[PDB]
Amino acid sequence: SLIRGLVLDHGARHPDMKKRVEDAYILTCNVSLEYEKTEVNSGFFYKSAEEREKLVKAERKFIE
Amino acid sequence: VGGVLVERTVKEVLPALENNKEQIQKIIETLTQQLQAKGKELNEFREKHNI
Repeated sequence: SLIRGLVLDHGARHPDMKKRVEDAYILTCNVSLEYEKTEVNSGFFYKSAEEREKLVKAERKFIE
Repeated sequence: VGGVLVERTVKEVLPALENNKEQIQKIIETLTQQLQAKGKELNEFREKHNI
């Protein structure tokens, strides 16, 4: 097939997002809405205890 | 004192221990009391800021 535009291979992981799009204002964002759902941040790793209780609250937030 | 044993009358020696200890007792009651409530609040604070 000949696609005058492009083809991405993914719908992210969620179907029916209104994945059929006639008017597409394209946000290509190399940064995630998935940083992580757990306590510690995406790149921030801690095996010390007191430093982990610090990130648990706003990790789920900085997503939203 | 360090390079001297100072001669003094009671009149100077007596009130020095009087007011100093009492003046110390005020200040020591303040901070150690304030340390606990800081920990109380800092336990709430440290979970917030570190994202």
